[PDB]
Amino acid sequence: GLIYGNYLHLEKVLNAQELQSETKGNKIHDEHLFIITHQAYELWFKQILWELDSVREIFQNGHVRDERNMLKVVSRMHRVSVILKLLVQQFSILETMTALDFNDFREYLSPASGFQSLQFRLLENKIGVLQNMRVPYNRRHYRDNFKGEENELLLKSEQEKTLLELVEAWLERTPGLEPHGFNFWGKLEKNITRGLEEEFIRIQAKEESEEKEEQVAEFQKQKEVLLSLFDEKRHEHLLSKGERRLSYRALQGALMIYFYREEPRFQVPFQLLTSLMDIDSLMTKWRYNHVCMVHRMLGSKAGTGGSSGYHYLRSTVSDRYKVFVDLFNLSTYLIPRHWIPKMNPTIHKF
Amino acid sequence: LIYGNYLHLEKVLNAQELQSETKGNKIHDEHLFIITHQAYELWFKQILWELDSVREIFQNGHVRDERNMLKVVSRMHRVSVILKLLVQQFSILETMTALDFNDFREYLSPASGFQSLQFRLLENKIGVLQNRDNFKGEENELLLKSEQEKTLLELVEAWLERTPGLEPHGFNFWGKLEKNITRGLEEEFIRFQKQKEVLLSLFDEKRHEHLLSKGERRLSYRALQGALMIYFYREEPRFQVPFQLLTSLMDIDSLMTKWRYNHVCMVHRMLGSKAGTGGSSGYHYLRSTVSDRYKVFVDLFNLSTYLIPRHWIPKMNPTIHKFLEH
Amino acid sequence: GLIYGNYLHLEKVLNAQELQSETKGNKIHDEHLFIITHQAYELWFKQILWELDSVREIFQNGHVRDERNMLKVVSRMHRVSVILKLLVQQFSILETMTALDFNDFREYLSPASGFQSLQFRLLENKIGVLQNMRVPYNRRHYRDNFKGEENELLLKSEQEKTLLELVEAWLERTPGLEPHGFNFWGKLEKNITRGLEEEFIRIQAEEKEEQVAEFQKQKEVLLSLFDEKRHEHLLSKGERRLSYRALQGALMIYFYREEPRFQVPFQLLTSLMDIDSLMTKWRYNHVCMVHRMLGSGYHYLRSTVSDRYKVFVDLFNLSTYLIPRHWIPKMN
Amino acid sequence: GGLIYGNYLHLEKVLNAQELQSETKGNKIHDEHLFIITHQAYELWFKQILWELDSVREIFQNGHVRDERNMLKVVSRMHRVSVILKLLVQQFSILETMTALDFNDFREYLSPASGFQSLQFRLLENKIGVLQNMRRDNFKGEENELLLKSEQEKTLLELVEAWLERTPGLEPHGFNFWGKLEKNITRGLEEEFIRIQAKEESEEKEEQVAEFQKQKEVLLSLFDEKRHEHLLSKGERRLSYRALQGALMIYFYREEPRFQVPFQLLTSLMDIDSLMTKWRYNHVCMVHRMLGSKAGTGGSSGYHYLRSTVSDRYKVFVDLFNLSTYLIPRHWIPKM
Ligand code: HEM
Ligand code: HEM
Ligand code: HEM
Ligand code: HEM
Ligand SMILES: N[C@@H](CC(=O)c1ccccc1NC=O)C(=O)O
Ligand SMILES: N[C@@H](CC(=O)c1ccccc1NC=O)C(=O)O
Ligand SMILES: N[C@@H](Cc1c[nH]c2ccccc12)C(=O)O
Ligand SMILES: N[C@@H](Cc1c[nH]c2ccccc12)C(=O)O
Ligand SMILES: N[C@@H](Cc1c[nH]c2ccccc12)C(=O)O
Ligand SMILES: N[C@@H](Cc1c[nH]c2ccccc12)C(=O)O
Ligand SMILES: N[C@@H](Cc1c[nH]c2ccccc12)C(=O)O
Ligand SMILES: N[C@@H](Cc1c[nH]c2ccccc12)C(=O)O
Repeated sequence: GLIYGNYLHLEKVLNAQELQSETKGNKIHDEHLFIITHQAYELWFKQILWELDSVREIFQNGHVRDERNMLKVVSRMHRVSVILKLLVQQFSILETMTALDFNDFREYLSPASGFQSLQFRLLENKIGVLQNMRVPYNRRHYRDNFKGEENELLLKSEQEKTLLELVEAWLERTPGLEPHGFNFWGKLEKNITRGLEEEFIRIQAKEESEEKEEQVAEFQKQKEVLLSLFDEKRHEHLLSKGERRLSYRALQGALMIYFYREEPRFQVPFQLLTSLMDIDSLMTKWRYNHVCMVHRMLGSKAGTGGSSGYHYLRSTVSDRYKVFVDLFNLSTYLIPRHWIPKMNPTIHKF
Repeated sequence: LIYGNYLHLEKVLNAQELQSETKGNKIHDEHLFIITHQAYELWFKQILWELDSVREIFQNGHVRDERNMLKVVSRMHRVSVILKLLVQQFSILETMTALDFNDFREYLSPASGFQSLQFRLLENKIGVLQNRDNFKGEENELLLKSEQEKTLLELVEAWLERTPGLEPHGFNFWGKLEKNITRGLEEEFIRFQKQKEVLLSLFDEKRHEHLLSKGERRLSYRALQGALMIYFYREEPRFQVPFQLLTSLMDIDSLMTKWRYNHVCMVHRMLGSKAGTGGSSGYHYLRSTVSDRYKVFVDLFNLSTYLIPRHWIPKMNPTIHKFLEH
Repeated sequence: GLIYGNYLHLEKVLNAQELQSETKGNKIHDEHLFIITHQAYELWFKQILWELDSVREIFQNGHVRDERNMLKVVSRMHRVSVILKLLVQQFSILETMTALDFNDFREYLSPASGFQSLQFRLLENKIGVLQNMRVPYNRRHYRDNFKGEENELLLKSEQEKTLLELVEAWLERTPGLEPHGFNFWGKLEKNITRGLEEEFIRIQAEEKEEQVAEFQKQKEVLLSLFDEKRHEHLLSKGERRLSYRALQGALMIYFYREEPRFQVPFQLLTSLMDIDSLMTKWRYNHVCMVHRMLGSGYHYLRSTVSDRYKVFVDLFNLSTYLIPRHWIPKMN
Repeated sequence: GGLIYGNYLHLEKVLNAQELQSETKGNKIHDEHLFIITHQAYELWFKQILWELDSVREIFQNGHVRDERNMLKVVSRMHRVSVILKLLVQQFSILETMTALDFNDFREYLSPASGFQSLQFRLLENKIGVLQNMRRDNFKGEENELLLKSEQEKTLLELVEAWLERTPGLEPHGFNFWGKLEKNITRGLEEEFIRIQAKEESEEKEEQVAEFQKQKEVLLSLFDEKRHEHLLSKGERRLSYRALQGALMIYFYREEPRFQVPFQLLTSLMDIDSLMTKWRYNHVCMVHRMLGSKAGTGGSSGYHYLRSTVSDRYKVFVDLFNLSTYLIPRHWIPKM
């Protein structure tokens, strides 16, 4: 029958290690580590892509409408974050390479670099990084590197529906947003307004003091910020500046899911939202762990790929790269439990 | 002798007071929040204990007897193993949702991490330079002392200045290097001006001194030479464990920073753009602590800038080769 | 106004470090590491017990009947396993202590040992480690050397309903089992009998002779599932823990995990197995460290790393009865 | 005409190596992809470990280890190996996100392949120094050849052993470590006994007498070479008597500059034994959850077989662990 090595196509996987330093005369030992590490990173990128595309597809073909599929969705998104955790740890292996030893074979790498990784870009795009999110240096050089089939795939990963878009769509349909029905946004606006009013009255009742004038201008801030939730115009504007990415209505669904997460239909949807955030944090921690290491390897030296090196990479560690940055920023609009619109028997049984 | 007593659990496990409970309605997750901070502080105390012992080994002259290097490197390596665990330990508090956090957050004000003594002592003792309003009494004293007593950076500095091979009438490392790099650049020409400007700027002692004042550089010129010496000649028996040490010093900076960052990533989910109870902008202020401003041993990182081809490095004659044996 | 140090009762937490080597006249540096390491473990044991008891109570008081509470239940159990992961990794810190240095203060410890950790014992008990299944130490019972208040506390933790019993009871009410309802078990036996017969008929059509014994073993194993007396017997030998009906609920939740009412239940079951693996991995890392430090004792430890201490063995063993997807009784 | 990332790493090979048997045989099962990637990633890291380990064997085999400027390279690489194994132990957490139920949906397509047929895992076991008694029909052709070479060539065990046998300080007319250690331990015991002969008759004194006699037998058994030879023949010890002395010398005097890095080396070798068994163990915990008591595709009983690989039988460097049986109070260590 079938055999381990053949099953895993190790004729390919373990015959894929060519040390350029060797190829050009003086074999440097640690180059082998350098090569295996990147390869393992790339096997796992492939796997993440496999999970990610499968989940995207579940949204794109409508299967997500059937809630029996949510366990699968969340399991696979959570798997993506478990893999990234491993990927963030994996840097510790390459760190057993001194900059001194790296330097003995680095010259045989130029002009290649990780910038040319097709899979990393597919992953960035499929999650939903937009070109106008990318660092100046990055949004005019990332795609200018690939051709033929590879260019085709990069193109498709920007042209096809991203995780962000697909989640946005499904978030807009979140039960309870319907004005006819539960009218979440209206109640919420009502309760926050009533809530802030009571608060102001409590503060005014206070014995005129140093601490009081503090509470007032502090209250005025919280009122300014909370009420601005309901300013759809401010949202379009923030959208246009790219400080925000989700539609206004999707954002309402997300917050619906936050406040009412313990309702049975919202439990797994809430886990999904948590996973999306986790994936963003891990993606950024990857970038950040990447930066720390490149610093020790290159110092101030420019990259083999022609970027500034340590300084360019440090600018990718930034919320401009957080695809689901909104999901984090909903914590700005957290209110006291009591203000959350109460839930009646019939929308509970729903 | 009994486990509980030995460990003084009568104290350790009776130190958990949920404010939410003290003010009427106990919120479950406050307990997690308390336990996590306590574990962190226990580990801060342990790091302080390793760190002070290493500082003392430099300051009392024992680091001069090289048989103590195994002790030094191990203890420094231990600090980094603890920090590594401390970085991972945020994963526990991340099982608290922002919502649930938001249920007891009100009872915390105005306490915050800003008032953690040990974290401050740790930063000063390593050597973060100031260029405290939260502390007073015996705590304000300790803090002053930790700013005033010699830091890990100063002690390591002194020691690095005494590195074998730097003396000009001896192996004269620094003079040869300048000769070799210069021939090397010239040779390459006949076979650039950017790295040439960059390489040669290493030999500008006064440029160095300038950046020292602005603190964009941190080690003395001499200490910098010693570090470079240990990097290049790291396989020489006397340089092996010292080189491990330099590596650890850099390990500790990355871990410190990874800590600040993991902290930031979690505070971002907890607060969004809410101000911190301690009065910082929150997310944004902590974001600014993730910069080489706080990287005490930047120089060791930045020495990677000046790496050269092996051939250029001043070959070591048997005089000094033998000098560098145990 | 509230201050960090006071809030955290740091006046206690950070004043709880007495090096016995120092108290006896020669401070040995690494005893500090030894003391801090244990205090952190115990701090996390207290947290685990805190989560663990709130969850037992959610079960014991009936709240778990309201399925809105499952997210909270599963989050806390998952959180227990996240702490346990850190605790497993935490041995790496103590592994920076050499056996030679450990040897310089070991004498000052005696007769204290980990055997005396009140919290480690409460944890074992509250999850559901059975006493009559405990490997005896020094020909005696784990509770013997505890006394007074602590002894009572352990008694209570032995007698009070454990996680295992609480989950068991909830598993017995799993929707689907009822004979006059979806009749899960009845249908399962029928579908397994049909599957096997179809399987047998195909094999008729040396490498053939393998499948025959291979089938015969599987036939015997699968059909043994519907033998309740064999179950009851293995129960009493402590080789199974869950009642027969509870088992049915667990297999119900495995097979139909994607059904929305079963999604978070399935996560919980997975968490319970997680907690079992993490406890065992904790005991193993312990063992591996002792070996290097010290060279019963190390023997008793190595003997705890076994399915004797695996409170939810039944959940692992269900994997034995996995069947092809299309044998699973369909849902109307 | 320009080195490119994908060419350099030959991803034309690495990322075209994923063929789901379930897909090949008519119904694709999503999670098989994970099973495959997980295994390929382990094998890339096995290859990397082989690479490090062979280079270190060669520094011993060709004598470069005699020149102590190379010890930093030796320890760094051995340490690198345990860093890789730490990651490989952690990597199970990824496969653990596959439920047994989903695994069950494609398991049938794997028979009769198994990890028993992992060439590299066996090469690894062998080059470290796992003995064939302390335990390959699954192999053929060139692979079977490599396997045999890995059995006959010097293992890291034998190479480390020879080097231990040359540890400075052992020589009888020199520092005479062994003779001094035996003399000092004998005096130390005699004295401590006298101290016990002083104590007033009690149940306590009797417990110290009984304790003493137990220590005394263990410590003095160290200077019994014939006992060591017997145990060696049973395979309960692996190192020669002299290598044993050399390791103890390095333990006791580890802070002496010439012994600092060697000490680090001995620690790494123990690390690597520890991590291998942790690997074997996390593998066991996972396989349990997938199979229960079902027999493996490779033909073993599965969960139950793998459990028996988790034992100091497979610890190549047991002697290094067990030397801590013979720790003595610092006063007794012969001075310099
Ligand atoms: C010695 C180790 C490493 C060095 C010196 C290094 C250096 C760099 C540099 C300088 C860049 C910026 C582009 C350039 O100027 O070349 C870069 C980008 C990149 N590298 Fe690395 N790297 C290392 C390890 C790795 C590893 C292990 C991976 C794993 C796949 C990786 C993947 C990437 C990716 C995906 C980018 C583009 C990231 C972005 O644009 O946001 N690198 N690297
Ligand atoms: C939900 C969890 C946490 C939140 C929301 C949080 C939030 C914050 C914020 C906003 C600050 C800036 C000071 C302020 O404005 O109050 C801060 C500082 C700080 N926090 Fe936390 N924190 C959390 C957990 C922790 C933990 C577990 C520790 C462990 C000891 C910690 C230690 C510190 C330290 C040492 C500082 C001073 C940081 C510096 O000066 O660089 N925090 N934290
Ligand atoms: C140098 C490290 C350690 C050594 C040498 C050691 C040694 C031992 C030994 C020999 C026993 C068996 C009972 C006895 O002979 O007294 C034991 C039991 C135990 N130790 Fe450790 N231990 C170490 C670290 C730790 C740590 C860090 C913890 C964390 C709380 C711990 C907790 C325990 C527990 C809970 C038991 C009882 C285990 C059971 O009954 O299954 N130990 N230890
Ligand atoms: C669902 C996951 C897995 C299952 C069910 C499983 C099952 C088994 C079983 C039953 C055996 C014993 C031989 C047999 O009867 O087949 C075995 C051996 C082995 N497997 Fe796994 N395995 C899994 C994952 C892995 C992974 C990820 C690796 C990494 C390369 C691996 C590598 C090995 C190796 C090297 C052996 C030989 C071990 C020895 O004999 O000491 N397995 N496996
Ligand atoms: N600064 C935090 C408050 C906080 O997290 C905290 C409160 C009391 C004791 C420790 C805390 N954590 C500090 O980093 C906040 O404003 O959310
Ligand atoms: N049986 C142990 C006792 C011990 O290690 C110990 C003593 C005090 C506190 C914790 C300890 N370790 C427990 O596992 C020994 O003989 O080393
Ligand atoms: N599943 C349904 C309803 C829905 C949309 N978004 C949701 C979020 C949570 C719960 C249910 C939903 C749909 O896709 O249209
Ligand atoms: N960009 C790296 C070189 C590099 C890192 N990873 C790579 C992978 C393949 C080729 C080159 C690289 C540098 O400038 O030093
Ligand atoms: N240990 C000696 C010599 C020394 C100083 N700095 C060093 C750095 C590396 C090696 C040796 C040294 C001393 O402290 O004076
Ligand atoms: N919630 C109901 C039904 C129930 C029991 N066990 C379950 C397991 C999974 C799903 C639902 C249930 C109860 O507590 O009785
Ligand atoms: N390096 C020398 C001396 C030596 C042998 N074993 C050692 C152990 C520790 C220190 C030195 C040695 C050799 O290999 O022959
Ligand atoms: N041995 C496993 C199957 C398996 C695990 N890992 C593999 C790698 C390749 C082929 C088969 C396998 C079983 O009995 O279920």
